[PDB]
Amino acid sequence: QVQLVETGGGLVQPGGSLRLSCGASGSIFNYAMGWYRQAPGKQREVVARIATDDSTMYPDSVKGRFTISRDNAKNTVYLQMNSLKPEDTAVYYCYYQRTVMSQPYWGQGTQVTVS
Amino acid sequence: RTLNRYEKIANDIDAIRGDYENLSDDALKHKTIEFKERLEKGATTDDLLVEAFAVVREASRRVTGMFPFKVQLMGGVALHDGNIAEMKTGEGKTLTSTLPVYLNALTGKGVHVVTVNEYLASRDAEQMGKIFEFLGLTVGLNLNSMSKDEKREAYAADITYSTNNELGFDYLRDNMVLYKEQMVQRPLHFAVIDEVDSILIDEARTPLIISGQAAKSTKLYVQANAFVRTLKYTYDIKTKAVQLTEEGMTKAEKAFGIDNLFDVKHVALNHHINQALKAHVAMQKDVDYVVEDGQVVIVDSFTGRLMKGRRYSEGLHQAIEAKEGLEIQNESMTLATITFQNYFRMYEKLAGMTGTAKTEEEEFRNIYNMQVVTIPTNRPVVRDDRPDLIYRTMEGKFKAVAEDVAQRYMTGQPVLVGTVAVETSELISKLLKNKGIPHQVLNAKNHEREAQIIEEAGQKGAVTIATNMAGTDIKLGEGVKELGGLAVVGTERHESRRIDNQLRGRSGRQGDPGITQFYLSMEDELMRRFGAERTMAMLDRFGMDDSTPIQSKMVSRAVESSQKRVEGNNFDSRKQLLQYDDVLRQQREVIYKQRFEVIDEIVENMIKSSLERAIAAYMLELIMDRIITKYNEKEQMREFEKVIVLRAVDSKWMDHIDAMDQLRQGIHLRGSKKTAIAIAVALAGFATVASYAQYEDGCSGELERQHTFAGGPGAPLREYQMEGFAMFEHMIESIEDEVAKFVMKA
Amino acid sequence: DIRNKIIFTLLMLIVFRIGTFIPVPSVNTDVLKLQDQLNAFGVLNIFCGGALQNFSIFAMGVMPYITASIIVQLLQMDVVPKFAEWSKQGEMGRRKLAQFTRYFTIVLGFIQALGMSYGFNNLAGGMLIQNPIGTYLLIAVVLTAGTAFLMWLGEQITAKGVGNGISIIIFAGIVSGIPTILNQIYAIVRLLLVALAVVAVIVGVIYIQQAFRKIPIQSTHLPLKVNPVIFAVSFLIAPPTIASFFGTNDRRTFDYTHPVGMTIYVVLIIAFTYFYAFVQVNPEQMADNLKKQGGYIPGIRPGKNTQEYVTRILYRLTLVGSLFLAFIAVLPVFFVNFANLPPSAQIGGTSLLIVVGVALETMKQLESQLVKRHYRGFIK
Amino acid sequence: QRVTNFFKEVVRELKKVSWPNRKELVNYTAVVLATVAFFTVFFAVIDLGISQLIRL
Ligand SMILES: Nc1ncnc2c1ncn2[C@@H]1O[C@H](COP(=O)(O)OP(=O)(O)O)[C@@H](O)[C@H]1O
Ligand code: BEF
Ligand SMILES: [Mg+2]
Repeated sequence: QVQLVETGGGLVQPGGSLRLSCGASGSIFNYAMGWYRQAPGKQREVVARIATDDSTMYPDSVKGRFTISRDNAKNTVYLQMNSLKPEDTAVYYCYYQRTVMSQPYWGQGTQVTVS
Repeated sequence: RTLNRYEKIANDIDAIRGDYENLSDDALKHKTIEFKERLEKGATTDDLLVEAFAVVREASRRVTGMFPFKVQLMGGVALHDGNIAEMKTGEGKTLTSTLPVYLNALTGKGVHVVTVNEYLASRDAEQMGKIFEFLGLTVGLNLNSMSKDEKREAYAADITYSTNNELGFDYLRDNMVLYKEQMVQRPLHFAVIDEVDSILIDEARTPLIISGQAAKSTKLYVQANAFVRTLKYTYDIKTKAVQLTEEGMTKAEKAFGIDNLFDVKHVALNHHINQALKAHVAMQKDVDYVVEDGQVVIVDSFTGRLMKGRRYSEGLHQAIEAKEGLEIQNESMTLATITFQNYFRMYEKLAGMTGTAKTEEEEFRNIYNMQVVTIPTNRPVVRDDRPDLIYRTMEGKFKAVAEDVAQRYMTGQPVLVGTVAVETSELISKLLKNKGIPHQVLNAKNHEREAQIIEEAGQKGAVTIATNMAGTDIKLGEGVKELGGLAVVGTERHESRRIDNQLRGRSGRQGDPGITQFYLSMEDELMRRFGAERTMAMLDRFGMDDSTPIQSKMVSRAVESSQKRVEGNNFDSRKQLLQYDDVLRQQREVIYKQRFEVIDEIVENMIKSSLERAIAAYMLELIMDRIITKYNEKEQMREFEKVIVLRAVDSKWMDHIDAMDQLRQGIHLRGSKKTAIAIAVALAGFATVASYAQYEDGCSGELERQHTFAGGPGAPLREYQMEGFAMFEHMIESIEDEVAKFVMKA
Repeated sequence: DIRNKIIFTLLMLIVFRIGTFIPVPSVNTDVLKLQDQLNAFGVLNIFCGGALQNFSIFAMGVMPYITASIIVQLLQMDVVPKFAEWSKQGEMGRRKLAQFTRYFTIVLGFIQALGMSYGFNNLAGGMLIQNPIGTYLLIAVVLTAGTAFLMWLGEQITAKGVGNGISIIIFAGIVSGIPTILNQIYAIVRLLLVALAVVAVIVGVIYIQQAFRKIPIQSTHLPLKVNPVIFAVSFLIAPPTIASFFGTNDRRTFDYTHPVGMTIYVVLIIAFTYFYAFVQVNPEQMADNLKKQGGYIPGIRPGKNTQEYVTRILYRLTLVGSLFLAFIAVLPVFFVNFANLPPSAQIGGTSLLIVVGVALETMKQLESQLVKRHYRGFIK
Repeated sequence: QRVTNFFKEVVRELKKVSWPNRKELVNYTAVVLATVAFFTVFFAVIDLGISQLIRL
């Protein structure tokens, strides 16, 4: 239970960086947390996932370039994107789960374009 | 498991034995009236068991001199609980049975003590009946030789000794009766079955037939046997023989004058030729039947004595008397069919005894809801059962047994040589006479002299040849016990290991020393048929021999695999017969329930229902009321519908049993390039593993894998239940039509 | 009263359905969704590649049992002689062979569980199992434990409730996909045509499998059944993937989309249909058996002439059984061609034959037990 | 050449097989539609019943 609004997307040249910020005005986050992309011609893959233990998982394609972190108080998760490549171009969505209390909750995404 | 409850009750019985022993004459017998009064006042047989068994154990000691062992008390309680008491051979089973049979007979019903054959029935009823009579109870004895009146009286006694066949025969005839007072049996109440494994397992394979004899009789049974041939199979293993010389079918098409033998117009001629072929090559002379007084009389397979009145069904009897050139008799036609299983499941309490029952406890639980209770002996069994001696064909085997009995006879040690058949018994007897040793032969050609033979078989120097009368207490002489008492020599292995151990069980008695030895050969019956096939010719190459035996763990296990396959086949046929009778059992219960009512309005309803279906086939109540007063106008009507109704029921029920029999046999299917299967496994072994171990175009990939979920196992009966069900409806309508026409029209 | 035993077959489905949502220890459950290419309705339940994959303790269902069943049936039919001796024996035959099968499924589950858990990662990032070699083995164990119970249910629910349990469990999985209708609301417009076409194929299958060759045997007819079922298409799917095993490492012609691929596909349906039903129902066996116990086909000589009779009968009969099953395999793509549809859904195929098949099989079994209380009674 | 003469034989073989009854088809399909639709409703509800239940 809450809503997710995310920001921090934009256009950058390869090698640049960006920081995605995912806020929840209704705020719980006290779970399982992730970022997934879904470029067109699509299907989405999970870019980063942080557990309730604060365990951190990334796919091999992203490994080390992205960092997931979570800010207490105000509900926010940050996806720190470094050394961006044209393959990273996609809308980026922030999702939450309680793990097995079910379904992820989407968010209206942020567009990211590496030109 | 439950053995602790049995030894407790036994100690209770033995504790109060002192307040009886002195009672002497007439007061111990008075206890019977005491138990009856208490049961009349609400007491239960469980409440009176400790005192009732103590009364019988003292009464037995005074009458027969035998005082029941505490293990025999245990056996009686297991019998009383509705279970099967397994007491090894020689532990006195017959005495033990008198404890629960007395107790459950106090309440005024019949108690059926069942045994395998009538010799054991007459012997036990005379020996044990003296104990029941001492206590003031009446003991009946039911034989095949007794008249309906005499059987009715035996059934009216408090206790009835009989055989499994006679009890089923009586039940079927009681359900053929014209008048309710012609019935013999009382309500089926308690069945204590001696030799349960033979009755409820071995002999549960066959059903019970009662053949009403009516004939359009001899028609060209002579001609069928006249055709003959020599083929050349009678399948060595599979025993029935069929005519696959196609010159066979072509030669037959000339003899009886036909273009196509198997054409439907020419049937019953094909049936006759197969029967006559079966008569000549598929069964021998004295082995499974006898030529006596010009009739062919049957050797009963494991009971071993002949059955005078019975006939081969499906026309086989006539084919054999045509084979022997004898008088071809009137034609057998089947009336009623019950199975020993479904018959004894009507008894409402049943128990059993034998030493062999443990092996099959899976059936006793499943079919009869009985659990085998293993009972400790009470004296150690010292009988020495020696391992099998395995020879090549039958010549060295028979010479070896003849040499064994010679050595033992020269020492005075009594010998009993069992065999399976008449022909093999006289083959071994000539080897005894030809070659010099005095002996008696027990046969069923000799079945008059049996008691005279058995009395002599335990004496010093006794030599006895026996057929399946081995199923047979042999008492022991004064000085023989030390002498290697009652050497038993089997000539061949039986289809079941239990049967083999009952032949062994004829020796050793309570604690007596003894020895049993089986002699076996590669041409013996099992080994060449349902003997495990492969082991033969391989070892039929070694060992042309018989000076000294063939000893290898390979042949003994291959022999053992054979005998276990036999027991498997008999088990499969047993389960086959049960499933098919289960649909006929319900129809049988319903019809005999209805026939008891017409013997004890119904006909008007039957004409009403019959007319209803006639009208609906092409109004109903208007016409019916006219037939009503027409029926009222015309005590003879009710007694004339009684005969018309009972004729129609029994006539349609007879055609129904014949038709139901031929459907159950013909419903079956069976499950199953260069082993195109070999890699067809590897193909299927991959398309499970590597298929969806990968989808590497993603789950955006194609539909080829998931999107087929392989259904069906790959490894029905109820078609028989459904049709036999529709056919029973057909039988009701035909009963209802026949009585409607012959009551009102005639 | 069948009704009070009917309560037990719904109860056994209730426990099967409740176990659908028990997750595997090694799932990160978020990635199990958003692998969703559609709306699901499940947790641990996906719509992707026209697949309902539910990765849970039951993920691989009774399916490893069915493949072990078909392998051992092929195995006893020569190859290994040890099973052939069990085949012809009986009682004992079903016993040890089904016991061997039972142990063959449970070993086949371990490798099917292993293969499903690794390849599921390559779908979702490189990511989201658990802490990635020791911890697979608990996921081979827990998934094999899923089939093991699901196997236990089948032989419990056949001896307690309605008809044979393995068939109703497979039937339960196919029919449980009702969210497929929900997912497809999506795209009155032509819906009338789709509903008429699903009733048109359920009447087409019901006219075909309930159809019977009467072969009289001497009012007893030995039915030559149906015009031979599912085991054709599953067999068919194998060979394309084996020469296609070369895909991952060392292709386009075996593509199931392409008309080289549907002709190679359709040729294999016919061959595996024909062969399997040349064996499974009425080879030489039903002839050599009529000679042991029984009569003949009227006017036809027993022996070789009976095996020639039923073989010619089988051949001409099987062509339409075969071509009927190839068409039920290719129907979904035509239904998905003019379609209102995504590549998500069951409409048109072998999913339907099992659904209609287990329905008839379980309907006929009810009544076989229901024949006591109608026309057992008489003369009153 | 072979072909044309076999297919006819196969076709002739099929009608002597008496395809089932006429109205039996409609009743039979009335059975299969009823079986799938019940389990559909039965399985559809039991999904939602577990859903609200697993709010735990
Ligand atoms: N109470 C008893 N004590 C000792 N021996 C007995 C007793 N009752 C019977 N016997 C002996 O046991 C033999 C019969 O045993 P029984 O149980 O009738 O058959 P089975 O041999 O089949 O067990 C008879 O020879 C008889 O002398
Ligand atoms: F009557 Be027995 F088997 F000693
Ligand atoms: Mg006895």
